[PDB]
Amino acid sequence: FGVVFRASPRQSDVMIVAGTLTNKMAPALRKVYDQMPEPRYVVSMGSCANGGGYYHYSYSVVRGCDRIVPVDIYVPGCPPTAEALLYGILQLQRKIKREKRLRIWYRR
Amino acid sequence: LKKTTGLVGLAVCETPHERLKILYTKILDVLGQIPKNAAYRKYTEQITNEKLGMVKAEPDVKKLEEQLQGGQIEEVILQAENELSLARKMLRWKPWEPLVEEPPANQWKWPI
Amino acid sequence: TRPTIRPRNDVVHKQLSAFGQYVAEILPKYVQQVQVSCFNELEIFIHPDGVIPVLTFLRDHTNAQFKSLADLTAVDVPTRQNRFEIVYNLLSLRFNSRIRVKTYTDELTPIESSVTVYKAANWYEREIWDMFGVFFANHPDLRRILTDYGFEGHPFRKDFPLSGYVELRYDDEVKRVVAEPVELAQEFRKFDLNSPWEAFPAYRQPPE
Amino acid sequence: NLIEVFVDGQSVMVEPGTTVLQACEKVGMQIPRFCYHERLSVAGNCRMCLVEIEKAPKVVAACAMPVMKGWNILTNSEKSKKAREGVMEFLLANHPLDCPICDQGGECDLQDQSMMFGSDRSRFLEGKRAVEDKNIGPLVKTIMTRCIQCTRCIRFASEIAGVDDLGTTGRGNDMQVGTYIEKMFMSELSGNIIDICPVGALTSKPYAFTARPWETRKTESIDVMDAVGSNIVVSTRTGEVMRILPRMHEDINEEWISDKTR
Amino acid sequence: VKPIFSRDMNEAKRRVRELYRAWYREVPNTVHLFQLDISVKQGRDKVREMFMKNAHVTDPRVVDLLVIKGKMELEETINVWKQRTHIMRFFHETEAPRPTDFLSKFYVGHDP
Amino acid sequence: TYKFVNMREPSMDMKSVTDRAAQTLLWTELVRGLGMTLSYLFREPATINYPFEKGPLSPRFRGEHALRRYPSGEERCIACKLCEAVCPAQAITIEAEPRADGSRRTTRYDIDMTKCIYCGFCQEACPVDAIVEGPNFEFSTETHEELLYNKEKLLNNGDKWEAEIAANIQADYLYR
Amino acid sequence: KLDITTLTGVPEEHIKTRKVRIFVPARNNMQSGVNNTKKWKMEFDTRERWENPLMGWSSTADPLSNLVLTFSTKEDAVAFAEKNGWSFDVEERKVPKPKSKSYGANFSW
Amino acid sequence: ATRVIQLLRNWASGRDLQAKLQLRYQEISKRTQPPPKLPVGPSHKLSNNYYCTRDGRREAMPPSIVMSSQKEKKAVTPAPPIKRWELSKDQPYL
Amino acid sequence: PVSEVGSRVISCDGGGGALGHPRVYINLDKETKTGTCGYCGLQF
Amino acid sequence: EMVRKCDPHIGLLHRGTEKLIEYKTYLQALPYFDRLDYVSMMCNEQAYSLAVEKLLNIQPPPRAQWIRVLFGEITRLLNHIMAVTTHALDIGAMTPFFWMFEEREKMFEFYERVSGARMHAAYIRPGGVHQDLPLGLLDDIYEFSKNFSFRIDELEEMLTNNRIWRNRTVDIGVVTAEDALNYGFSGVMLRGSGIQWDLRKTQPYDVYDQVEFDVPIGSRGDCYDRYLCRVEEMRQSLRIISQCLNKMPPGEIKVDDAKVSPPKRAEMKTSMESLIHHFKLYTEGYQVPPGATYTAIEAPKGEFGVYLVSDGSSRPYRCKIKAPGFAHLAGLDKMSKGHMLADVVAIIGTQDIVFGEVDR
Ligand SMILES: CCCCCCCCCCCCCCCCC[C@@H](O)O[C@H](CO[C@H](O)CCCCCCCCCCCCCCC)COP(=O)(O)OCC[N+](C)(C)C
Ligand code: SF4
Ligand code: SF4
Ligand code: SF4
Ligand code: SF4
Ligand code: SF4
Ligand code: FES
Repeated sequence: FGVVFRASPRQSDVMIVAGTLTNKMAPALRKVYDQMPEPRYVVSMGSCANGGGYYHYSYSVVRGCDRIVPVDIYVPGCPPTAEALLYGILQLQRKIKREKRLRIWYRR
Repeated sequence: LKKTTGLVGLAVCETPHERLKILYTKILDVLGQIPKNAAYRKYTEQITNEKLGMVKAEPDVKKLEEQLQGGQIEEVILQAENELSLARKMLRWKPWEPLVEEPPANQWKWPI
Repeated sequence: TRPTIRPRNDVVHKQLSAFGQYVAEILPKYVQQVQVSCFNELEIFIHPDGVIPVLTFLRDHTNAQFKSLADLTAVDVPTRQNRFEIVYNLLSLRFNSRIRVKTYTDELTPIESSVTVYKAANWYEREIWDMFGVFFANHPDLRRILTDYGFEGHPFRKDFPLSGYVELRYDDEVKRVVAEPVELAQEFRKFDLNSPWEAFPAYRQPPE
Repeated sequence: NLIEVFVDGQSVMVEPGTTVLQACEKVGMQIPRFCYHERLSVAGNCRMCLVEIEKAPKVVAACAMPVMKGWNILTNSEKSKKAREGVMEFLLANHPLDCPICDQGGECDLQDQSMMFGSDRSRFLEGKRAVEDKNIGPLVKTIMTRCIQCTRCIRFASEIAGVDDLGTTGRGNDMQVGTYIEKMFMSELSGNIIDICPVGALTSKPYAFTARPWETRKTESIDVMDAVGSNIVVSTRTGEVMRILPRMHEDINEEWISDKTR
Repeated sequence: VKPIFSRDMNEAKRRVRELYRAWYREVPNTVHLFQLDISVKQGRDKVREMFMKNAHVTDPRVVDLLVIKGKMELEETINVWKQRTHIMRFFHETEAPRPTDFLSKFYVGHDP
Repeated sequence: TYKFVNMREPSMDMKSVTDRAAQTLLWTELVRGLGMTLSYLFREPATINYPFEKGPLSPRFRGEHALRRYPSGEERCIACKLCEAVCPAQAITIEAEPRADGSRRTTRYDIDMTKCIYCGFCQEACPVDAIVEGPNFEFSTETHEELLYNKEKLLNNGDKWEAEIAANIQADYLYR
Repeated sequence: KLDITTLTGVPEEHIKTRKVRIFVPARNNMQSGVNNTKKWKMEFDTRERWENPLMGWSSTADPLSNLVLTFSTKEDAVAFAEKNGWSFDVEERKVPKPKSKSYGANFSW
Repeated sequence: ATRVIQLLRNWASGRDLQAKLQLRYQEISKRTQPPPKLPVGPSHKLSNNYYCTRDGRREAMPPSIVMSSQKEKKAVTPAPPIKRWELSKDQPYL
Repeated sequence: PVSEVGSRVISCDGGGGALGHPRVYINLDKETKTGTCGYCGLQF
Repeated sequence: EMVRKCDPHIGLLHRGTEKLIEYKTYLQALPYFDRLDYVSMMCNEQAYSLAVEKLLNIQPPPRAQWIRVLFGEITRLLNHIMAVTTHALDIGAMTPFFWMFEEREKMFEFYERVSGARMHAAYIRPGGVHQDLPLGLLDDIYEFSKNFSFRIDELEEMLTNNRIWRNRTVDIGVVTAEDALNYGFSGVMLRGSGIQWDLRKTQPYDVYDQVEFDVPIGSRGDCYDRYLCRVEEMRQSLRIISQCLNKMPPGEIKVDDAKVSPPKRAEMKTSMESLIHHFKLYTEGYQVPPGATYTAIEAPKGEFGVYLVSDGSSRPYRCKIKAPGFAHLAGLDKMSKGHMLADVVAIIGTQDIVFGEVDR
């Protein structure tokens, strides 16, 4: 599908957030999100970080991944089957395809 | 002699027997200060002298470690080495009292 | 009474019993009692001051060549004159068998660290320190792990809410993630499953 | 002057007379029960309380025989246990598979007694009897069928509410604790039976279906509808009151409560 | 009864003063290295305040235990452990104001 | 029992010596592994052509939830509410009130995939076999608020798939 | 008076403006059982709990509503909260009075 | 899937993959299966069961205790020493 | 939907052998009857 | 470019488990364990179900034990695949990865098939095992298992001789055989330094009495020996699968004791006691006698250890979870002083650690 995992945000755009988040970890996450080039995206994944999921009630989790970054598509699962993920990202492409900054920019 | 050694940290030591005699003698001597009071001197000497009796009894090594009932006597010499510093601790800990202190009985009552 | 119930060997119960007696006599300056859990698990007690000397011998041969801590657990209980209740598993190899010494401790009394005696206990001192109040003396470096930085209050204190007292969230006006009191949604629904009628006549304490 | 008696092992200087049940209650060990209830009256039905005498071959109802003369009693004796399983299978031989819908489902005593003692395999293999409902008033939701004839409720009515409108009827199976004749039973202590009823055979209509026992928090306090000041356990399913129950207190309500307050 | 550190008060108070010296002097380095834009004074004042927070503790061992828990934080800021977020955390700056006046609270919410 | 990996040691025989030396200078095992990946170039690729093809699953597989009806057209759920009582994530929340007919029913059965862990305890728990962990596994969505299913949503899922689910349960229940 | 308030990270608000409420729990009256009745526990006072604007969930603010702790003796409990420096409302154990019973008294006349 | 390639492939491999071709499953187990019927279980006899016997959790007993210090002679091992293991028999070295 | 005939007590399960609601016994003939969850009333 | 001291800081994924476990009944606590050493999801469950059965004094019907060992072993293969592979990927081998995760996916087809989930299969139960496995399975496992060995072998041809790979990992990072024991290293990290110990042979817990297999001792204690131990243990597990396939008795799989094991659905829907025990097993859950224990089993990374204390209530009071990785990672900095910075990366991998297990 052309997607290829390449480390170092500066050479990457969309971000997967697989797996449970924790308190100490969060600031690093916000750092990495900030250092990405526009047009950056992210993808919450699993019941993991959609909102704590299984670990919704503990002192160290940070509920949703939503509460530190502006998520795009969600891919519910625990773990989501990798294929359901695949449907996830294809859905992400079917959301980029509806992007239209140029049509709007001319309009404004 | 014995090629290898088995355990990576273990270092092959030819002619254990001498070193063994220094072992058990240092044993009995360093524990020789134990007042007859504590039963430690009793048991530990009990086995010690038995094993050492096998030491004199068994100049050969190949069946010797079939005699000490411990794989690679080469390690257990260091076991005894542990017992040496053990005895070095035994009297720093002094001869044994019939219990220091007792915990309040309100505790130690499981369940809750 | 065969297919379901476990057979429970008498033999092991014997050997552990006698061995418990064996250590009980060898060093009784401190062994409060050498109870054998009936499913073959020996476990002697220790006066809290007595930790190092016992464990020390516990590595030292007689039979107690119980090398390697399996763990350094810290059971809590709100009652008792001293709440926290530390526990040490141990394993001997050549005689392949496990024992479990344990003590007790005040919220405030500093029991000594046992890192030197069992060798691989450096991480645990830090653990129990940051999961509890209890302090270990002669420990090279207690410090937080399994937490955030500040965070403060020890968890696992048997009290202390699981939801804690705080939360992080990113805040654009200051452009930074920040702490803030829990504001928790949905609330931890708390069932009270526990039920009347004691199931266990074989235990059950005297009414007193 | 008070007799010595042995609960299974230890001696106990028990009060003169007083039922074996009360003896073990005094040592705190708890016999399985249904029909008996203090603050009500003793009865020989529902022989789930059977216990074995230290020597006498056959078991006797725990709440029946008063203790005397240095008796010993093995509550945990195996023959006692076989007795209890014996009875429990009979009780469960007809009580309808209603646990998920029966509103008593969270804490019905019959469930817990079934867990602690009753044999787990079924070995009844026929057809349960089942019976039509008997409408009774604005409050109580009688269902019967789940009825087990611990007469209890009648012993409630004749001996406390004082009304004797309801009562047992018929013999053998088909005997019913429902009152004959359609007539409604209204009384000021009609509400407390919803508490007293052993199972789900009688449960409050207004509260019905609304909630489940493991859910609700159970605050303690006192009634205000009366200045009588009876103690209570209010029960709330998170941010909202569900149902009221009496909380026992010797000076006032003692396990009972009014009805307007309920 | 085993003391943690210092016997009796005052012996422990000196510890805490030492700690204040360490924190105070370190603070400008904290503002510099972390690029914190807090007024350089403010951190100092806030330090003094945090030092006022337990300025009534009076138990023997508890205070030294307090400087144990006090070491680790400067221990972290000096090692650049924690971060801008983590160290800015103390100022509670995002919080909505909460007056302690009875009536003020009274209008706002159901309160305790 | 115990086995020595390694421990075996090379021969000093000159034919063998020249062999190892020639091995070092001329990279035999290197070209061996290189020949190995050459060999895997010629095997048929394992990829499935998703979406157009989709991976194998099982009758027991767990996915999207969906309350479902009697054939009569009546709903199955009866608010024994223990689905709430057994879910470890406690995702479920239920608030029953009586039917006008007097039958037990939910008012706002709801669930949130945000917390659900798809363990399938609910699938086991239901006495009337109402809630069922449906075969569907794809319902990734744009907005968090959509995850938090309402009762009506579950019913609609139960409507969409009913022949399918009934097929799985038909194929599976005997093993239960 | 072994106060440990500084050691616990608990915010001052909840060692102050709320109270524990020690008691031995009452029997659920629907039950005839007695087991759960015994042994002291240390429930805290309730605070506010509103409703989620969405979905109607009982969203809640207070840090520690659900907390509860068993005990073997009341004195231990009071002393416990004292170690914490806690405000408290100790309540009496209220064991039922023993009662006379007689199957034959039903047949006086 | 052709002789022109498979021969070269196997020779490049030095393993001859065609005997296995494990990197795909050409024809494994059929999916639809006959109904299970499935085993009954040991205690299902109605004629003789008593939970008072079959129970296990009721056999739980308070720990055996020794000393309770709170309230010749000979030396002895916790257990007899285990023997040294035999060396693998069929494949002594790897 | 229409009520099944009876005289008198009879089974219900919701029609799903180990798939319906757990078996119960409705107990009416000429009277309207039941029920569990299955509406399978026995008015006849 | 040399390290002077690596300073690990775990807790970056401390989800906070043990506090949560205490509030949830036994049956509801089980999934946490999959969520632990998630690469080795079955063996954790088996560790727990043992840990309860001892307290509960109850023994699984034998067939269940054969499954429990069987999937214990397929999981043995999962963790070893993941370990050897990603340890290779860390040092850039890239390829073997893709050659193996095909297989690993075929194994998840099995978790898929019996449990209904591709992984995190909450399938092992304290009472024994959940649903019985489908008829069509065992031949399918057979057909795979016979052909797997060529795959592992070809892997070995890309690695074990590949002298580049040898040079990178052969003199690092040796640990003294006794010094291991002082740090309480477990599983392969012990055997690499040549000590004989192994829990399946030593203190067998299941039908390991009835299976025969060769434990592979290492020698030098370098990462390389540990690697060969990984491979050889894979082959040995592959031996176990044969025996378990050849002696897999008919019988029930859940324990008969309905007080602990929920009734089968066909039964609970048609008899009272069945439905009641069903109901209470899911509402309140089963009680356990009050008590305490430490079970441990040969999890692929090392012994996995459960210390738990029933209060007698249906909610376990405390459930400290030994994590074998935790000790290893503790021992790392001693093992890795003065080594080149790449080598510390490889040596993290020989530790085969998984942080989800460390942070518990
Ligand atoms: C009249 C007589 C004139 C001369 C006749 C004799 C000829 C002289 C001998 C010819 C030798 C030339 C070969 C080139 C030098 C080889 C040494 C090289 O291999 O160094 C080793 C290092 O090896 C290299 O680094 C290999 C890595 C190269 C990776 C690319 C793989 C190449 C694939 C094959 C491509 C061939 C294409 C061209 C073929 C025609 C270091 O050895 P050592 O430290 O002791 O241990 C490692 C041993 N190895 C070889 C097994 C790894
Ligand atoms: S999704 Fe399943 S696996 Fe991923 S974190 Fe949440 S629970 Fe653990
Ligand atoms: S209440 Fe009646 S029906 Fe509901 S569970 Fe208890 S016994 Fe079965
Ligand atoms: S009325 Fe209440 S008490 Fe009388 S029988 Fe029916 S259920 Fe038992
Ligand atoms: S089990 Fe299924 S049907 Fe019965 S209550 Fe819970 S959800 Fe409603
Ligand atoms: S899905 Fe698994 S976890 Fe979520 S509710 Fe149904 S059972 Fe509980
Ligand atoms: S109370 Fe003893 S017979 Fe029912």
